[PDB]
Amino acid sequence: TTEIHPSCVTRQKVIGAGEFGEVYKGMLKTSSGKKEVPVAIKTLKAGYTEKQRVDFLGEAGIMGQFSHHNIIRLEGVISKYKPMMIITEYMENGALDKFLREKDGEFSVLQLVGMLRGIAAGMKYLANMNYVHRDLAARNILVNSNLVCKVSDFGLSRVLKIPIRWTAPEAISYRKFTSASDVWSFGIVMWEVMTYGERPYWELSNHEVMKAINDGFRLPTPMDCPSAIYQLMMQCWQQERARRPKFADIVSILDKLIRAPDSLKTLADFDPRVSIRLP
Ligand SMILES: Nc1ncnc2c1ncn2[C@@H]1O[C@H](COP(=O)(O)OP(=O)(O)OP(O)(O)=S)[C@@H](O)[C@H]1O
Repeated sequence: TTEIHPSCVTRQKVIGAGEFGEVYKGMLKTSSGKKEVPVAIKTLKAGYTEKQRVDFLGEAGIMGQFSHHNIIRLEGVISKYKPMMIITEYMENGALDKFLREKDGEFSVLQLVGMLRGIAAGMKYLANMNYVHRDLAARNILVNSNLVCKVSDFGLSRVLKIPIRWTAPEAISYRKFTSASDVWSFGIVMWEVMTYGERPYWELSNHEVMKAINDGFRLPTPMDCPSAIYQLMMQCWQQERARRPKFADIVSILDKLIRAPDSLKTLADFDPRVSIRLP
């Protein structure tokens, strides 16, 4: 990571809150003053514990190892001065789940699939770098003004509480977190994207979600969802982890679909939950 001097960072506005309250949008002066880039700034408030510092700076240490279009860029950190700060590229549309919920129905199928391809490319890179994310969910994807989606929030990532309904069965039960359990999570992210940010499994409790999954039941198809896309998410949810696609398979399949876009016009049947009978 690069150590940034506080004189090079301005905080302009509050853009969201998180674990280490809070997150600002600001500007970062770079290249000895010739360049100026918009940034997000996460701060660690005074009184933090040793664990909190290890987790806070560890996230930046992980992010700083990566250089990929679909992974949030770390500009640098302020650790020599307080409060400590992690400074990342600014993503104008924030978290993907909240963004889609505010854009319900407004994107095309091709656009949604392109977002998933970007996420998959970032995850393929991450897994190939020998990391497991463990917390892959649309809330942890960020979106810029150009609709590019980037993996973020590496607080739980590791080199080789987590929300149950994004987590593969073997990671829930045995704490066996691998790229294959991340593939399960990616399948849930596919469902989140295609539904414009619906809550996986709706009103089911965590125990009810585990009951359904272990009985072989899976999330139903989203409305207006290409058959190939639903088939792919179903494969990500294979009980046996060795049967799930690898991230390289996911990227390749999504690429083939995007480049032959009539392939996305064959839709999976949306199951009529509600019978409305008219003439
Ligand atoms: N680079 C960014 N660009 C724009 N907004 C960001 C950026 N980073 C974080 N945020 C905002 O800050 C929110 C908090 O997410 P993060 O701080 O990345 O995760 P976190 O610190 O683990 O907090 P939680 O508890 O997961 S929301 C994000 O959901 C966005 O609302």
